Amino acid sequence: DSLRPKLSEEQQRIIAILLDAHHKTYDPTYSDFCQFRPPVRVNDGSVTLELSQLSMLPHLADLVSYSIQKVIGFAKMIPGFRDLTSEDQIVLLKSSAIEVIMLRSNESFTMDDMSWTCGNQDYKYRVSDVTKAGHSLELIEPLIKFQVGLKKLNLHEEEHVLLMAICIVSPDRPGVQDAALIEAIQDRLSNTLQTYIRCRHPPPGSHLLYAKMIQKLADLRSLNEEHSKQYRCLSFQPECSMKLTPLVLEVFG
Ligand SMILES: C[C@@H]1[C@H](O)C=C(C#CC2=CCC[C@@]3(C)[C@@H]2CC[C@@H]3[C@H](C)CCCC(C)(C)O)C[C@H]1O
Repeated sequence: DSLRPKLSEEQQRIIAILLDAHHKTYDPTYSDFCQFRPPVRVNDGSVTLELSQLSMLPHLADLVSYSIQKVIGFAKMIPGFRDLTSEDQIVLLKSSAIEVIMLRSNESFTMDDMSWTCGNQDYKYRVSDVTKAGHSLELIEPLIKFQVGLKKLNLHEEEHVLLMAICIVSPDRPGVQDAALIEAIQDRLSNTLQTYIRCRHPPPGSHLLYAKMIQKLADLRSLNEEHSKQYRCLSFQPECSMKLTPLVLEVFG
């Protein structure tokens, strides 16, 4: 029964633009990482120790800072986003940043050993690394679950970049002024996504893929609340700010 409308010339364009935006902002070789402050892995096999040292924090904060800059760059090329006021652009970037970083990080995530593999052993990040950056299992374990859940959807790159764009252009972020315009931009991206799935995604029995992706968006909101709680406590550690970057302080402060 269900109709399979073809992608319009405009939806084809939107997909091309977003894939292009991603390829410009996402280096799949991680060749910039040698520019971050080095990773340090003390032995913890302890919350006290990990707060006293924060030995992976300078490195992972440089990584997340770098990632925020790429997301700002990616967001600028989303069809519609530049029609928003600069103020709503900033609201959306700030509230979705850690969610988009979690999403985009799925490209370096691997179920080989459940790590984000960006190298070159030094640039392989495991649960134990995230705890050495002062985060707790209440964030890390659901984060790894989300990464696996996401991997197992086997998204086309078209799906992956549309899902990042939809995450960023969310009319329900606290503090937006033009909700209708944002919802209008998002609706254009969601319709492209829905159409894509039904045309392009084999069998296609899993048009059902759309609801699952939407559910990931909801998972991302809970991860975002938890990160915020833990970043707050991490920020209580004396001289923590030296281990972050101005951009990370602004975005999460
Ligand atoms: C660079 C590419 C992508 O943007 C992200 C990547 C990653 C990763 C990550 C690897 C280890 C866990 C993370 C550091 C990120 C994903 C988000 C994690 C945490 C929750 C952020 C903590 C931030 C703070 C200390 C400030 O609270 C790798 C590449 O896929």
